[PDB]
Amino acid sequence: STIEEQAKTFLDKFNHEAEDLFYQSSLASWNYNTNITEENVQNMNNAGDKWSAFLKEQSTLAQMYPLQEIQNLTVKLQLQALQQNGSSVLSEDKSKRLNTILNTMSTIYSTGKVCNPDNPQECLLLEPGLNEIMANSLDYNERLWAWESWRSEVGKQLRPLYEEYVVLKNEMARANHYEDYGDYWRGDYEVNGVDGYDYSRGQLIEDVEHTFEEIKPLYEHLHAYVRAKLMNAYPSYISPIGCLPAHLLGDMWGRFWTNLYSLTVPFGQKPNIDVTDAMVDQAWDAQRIFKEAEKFFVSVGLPNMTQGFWENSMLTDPGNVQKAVCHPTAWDLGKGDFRILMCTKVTMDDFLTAHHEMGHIQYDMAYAAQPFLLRNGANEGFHEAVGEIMSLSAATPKHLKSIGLLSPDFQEDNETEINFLLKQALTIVGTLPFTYMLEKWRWMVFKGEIPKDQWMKKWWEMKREIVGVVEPVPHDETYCDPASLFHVSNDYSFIRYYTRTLYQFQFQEALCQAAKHEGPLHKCDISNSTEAGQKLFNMLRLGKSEPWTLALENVVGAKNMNVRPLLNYFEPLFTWLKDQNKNSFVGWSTDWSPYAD
Amino acid sequence: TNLCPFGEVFNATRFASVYAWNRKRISNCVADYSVLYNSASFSTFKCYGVSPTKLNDLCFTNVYADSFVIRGDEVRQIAPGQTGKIADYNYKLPDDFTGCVIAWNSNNLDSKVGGNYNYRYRLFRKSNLKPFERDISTEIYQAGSKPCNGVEGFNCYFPLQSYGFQPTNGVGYQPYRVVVLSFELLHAPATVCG
Repeated sequence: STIEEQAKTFLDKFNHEAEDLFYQSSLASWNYNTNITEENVQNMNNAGDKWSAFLKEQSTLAQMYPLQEIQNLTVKLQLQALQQNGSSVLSEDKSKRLNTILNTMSTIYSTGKVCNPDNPQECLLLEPGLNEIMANSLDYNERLWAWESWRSEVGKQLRPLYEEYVVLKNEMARANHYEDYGDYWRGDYEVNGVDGYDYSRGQLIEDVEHTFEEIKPLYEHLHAYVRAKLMNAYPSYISPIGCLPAHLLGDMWGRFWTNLYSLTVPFGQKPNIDVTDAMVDQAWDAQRIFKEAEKFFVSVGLPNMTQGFWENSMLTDPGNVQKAVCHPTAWDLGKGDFRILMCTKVTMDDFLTAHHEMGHIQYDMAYAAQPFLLRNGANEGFHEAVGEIMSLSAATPKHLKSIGLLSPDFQEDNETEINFLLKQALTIVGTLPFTYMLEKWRWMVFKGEIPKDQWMKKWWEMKREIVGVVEPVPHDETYCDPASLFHVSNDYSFIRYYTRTLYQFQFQEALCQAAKHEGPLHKCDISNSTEAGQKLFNMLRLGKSEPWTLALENVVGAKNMNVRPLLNYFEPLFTWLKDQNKNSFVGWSTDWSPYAD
Repeated sequence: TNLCPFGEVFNATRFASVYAWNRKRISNCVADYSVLYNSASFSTFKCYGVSPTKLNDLCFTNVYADSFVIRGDEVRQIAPGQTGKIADYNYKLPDDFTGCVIAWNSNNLDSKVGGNYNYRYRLFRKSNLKPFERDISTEIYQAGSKPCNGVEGFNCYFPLQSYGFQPTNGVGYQPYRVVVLSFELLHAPATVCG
């Protein structure tokens, strides 16, 4: 006859009914991802709308219970996830306008074409079309045209829509006892109610700006070396003191630097590590890929896979009689059902992908005992970290020689570790400032700190100072460059790509030190050792019942976030880079511009 | 002598629900448990108080066949000394049970595509049941002191919830058809033994 008993009864009724609708909402989506057809295209919306209506009514009914009378942490955690109204607090016309804007922003981005109106051959799709001309081309004007013309059409019709979006979401967020939309987006990392592990929204910026200062050193030398190496391909467009042009980073915007490896190889005469020639010649197919990837997880002590993981899963492209969207997503149907759906091909990039997507099902298999509202990971940047450390331990020449992929006597020398370390560094270090500056820009523009006239000046003002990237042509206030990104047009968060990289090296160092390795960190492995698997599994069983600070301390021993393991991991390459960068000009200048004549 | 009808209790085409579990009085028949161990289909065969070897040399006065359907991760609750949503609201085994619990997977016989919602169970009850007690009612549970005169509204809910049996659900949710053979010795003649 108390609030904490009525809440338990309400939660029991909610929990013992939603399991029968979420499973049917997932099954229709699985069938659609298998079949692109106009017949089943509306089952997605029907099942989603029924579930949202159930959730909307439950959220409306849950508002009658205050949070100041409940003492149980588990009950408070379950009830806090149900009282979040979302956009239901707005008026009807405003909600309809917000929905229209949201459904139009995606349509414009999806159906936006780029072509040259003067030459008929200068037309192509996006993937593998316009994304291919920006990947493997060594021309200047060919890239400049495709870089300028994409943001002159798609990035120019979204500016009024984004201006209305900002003012609509500010009013949406100010009605939920919040300050802005940025404060709404930082509510995931807020932990309260536990003494000694309290985290505030105002400390995330302080932590991130402190972690970036320790990192900047190494990125500065890496940028100097890359800029010195790029002088050979474009000798008349880059300054040896200034910054790097934006449209020469490897892709459309510059998030990843992976495609630049073919031009800046340190040792070009050594045979690179490769398994692509090792799985085609060995008659290795997608079935045996997973049959072999299972044993790596069994060796450390993890349970075995379920029976339905083989019969209901799709591994190969299902011909031309049906279309399947095979973007990388792991499928958890719930109610004891686990499947996969990937576009398998005989390449190295797909073997590590299979290991990564099997780590996901291994993680989801752990917390099945938690309730429906707590069957989730600790936070957003926490699920993607435990599935990435398994790929790092399988590409080393201690395991690739164990499964017969690599040569039995593939020599490990100082000329192969450098090649591996450069490839590892080009994909990890090059994106951290890119994520950081974009998130800082969003948080600064949502708070009203930047008025209308500097809506596009303070973009390049921070691009030219933090990441050291200049623009080829000037842009006035009419353009909207940031909205051209997929995650910005579809209003997705971005700091989960910054936290996971920091967490994944702490986890790896803790596990490998528990695994009793002696030597450099880039050669070790966790296989054939149960004391690392049983150390990780206790953390894997927690779910959302415990704060992320406690989950981090249960494994690493430090409730904060550190960069020291990452610096120790990349120290071997940094030592050689310091030696090789004696004659270069370490650092960049903010006064240089390619159009400043 | 005749063959005791074990095919209608274990091989029935349609079973009952746990809240309204059926009860078949099987007595004055020749029960053969020797073919049960060799059936190679029982996913769970646990006997409390009695042994599988001693089941063919002892005769019980009454062999009551209580039959119902439960989940896979839930069969362990049907045992002396367990708690849950079923061991106190639907059917409680006494702590001094002297019978056996049988179960096997029947996903291919108790599941259809799109859903089979023909089995239900109790969810809300104001008290806890005594062992060996059945109560069938759809009365609305008053979770507070509003009160509620029958309308399923604020803090007043329907007690009966259904079972979502489908071909693709997990092993822990697959229908395990359970017949709880409740052997007991009374002051009446016993002639039920192999």
